[PDB]
Amino acid sequence: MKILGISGGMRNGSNDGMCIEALMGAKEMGAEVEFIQLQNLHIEHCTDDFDWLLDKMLDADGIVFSTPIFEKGATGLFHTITDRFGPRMDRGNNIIGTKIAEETGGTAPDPRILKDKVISFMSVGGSDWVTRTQCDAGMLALTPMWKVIDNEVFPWALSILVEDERVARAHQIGRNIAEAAKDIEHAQYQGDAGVCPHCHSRNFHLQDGKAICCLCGLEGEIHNEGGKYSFTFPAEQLEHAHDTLSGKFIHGNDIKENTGKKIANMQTEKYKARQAAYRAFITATVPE
Ligand SMILES: Cc1cc2nc3c(=O)[nH]c(=O)nc-3n(C[C@H](O)[C@H](O)[C@H](O)COP(=O)(O)O)c2cc1C
Repeated sequence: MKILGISGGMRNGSNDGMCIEALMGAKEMGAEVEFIQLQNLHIEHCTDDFDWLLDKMLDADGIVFSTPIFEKGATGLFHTITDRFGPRMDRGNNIIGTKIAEETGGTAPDPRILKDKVISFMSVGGSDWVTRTQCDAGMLALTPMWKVIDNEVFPWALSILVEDERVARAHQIGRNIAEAAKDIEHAQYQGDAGVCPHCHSRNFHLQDGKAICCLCGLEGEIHNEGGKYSFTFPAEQLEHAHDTLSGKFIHGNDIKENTGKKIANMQTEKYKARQAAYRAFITATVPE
């Protein structure tokens, strides 16, 4: 079993340490380990070393990703990696694509891409402003439907490398990812049970008559049973959940239909006239 550790913090900072401590626990379980420090990489925003990074992640049986917390969420770079997983790693599209390829004599895309995989996350912050990072982390796994093992948040963690019990927790997380990768099929989630019984998320978008889980997108109802929160949903919503094949197939077909509508709409005179007036009204300002 091959475990990859990734750190999005500063070189030789706390995320590196927690990540490496997780790698140590993974080796204790018998894993070969590798470490990638993202500050050594050049990665552009979704409109360069990304393909290299992706190849490394695809060669790993399990992944431990440690990210700083920026504004109560993961770093911009973590969000960029998530943006850029979209067109290459979506499990629905990759199943569709290799099916069309096999049936039309096309070229079989990369086998590694559809391989099952386990991943764990650690979010390390300076304070208690930490309420969005675990959902950001889940977002990265959601696209390829990698199986999350741990998804841990460390608040008040500037001095975490002298906090022995919290370092021991990174070590255990590394043991977990290693065991999980031994038998990916029977690997089991080890994290907080959360509120969403399906997602494990604690993040919700709330409107009248509809509570939406911010990770998996199930639409249902939030209950306050004396301060304890719970989340229910009609079972049929499971077909639409954003982290299932069924939900991804639906989502992708909606994108295809709506993209087709747009291409045709771009031919209309209404579209062309409005666009021409935008171009004539103003020119974009750029730095000299
Ligand atoms: C721009 C910026 C925003 C940050 N926002 C938060 C935050 O919202 N909550 C929090 O706990 N820490 C925040 N921090 C502190 C970082 O999480 C902290 O510096 C990081 O975990 C250090 O890790 P490193 O040692 O690996 O680099 C922020 C830091 C920076 C630079």
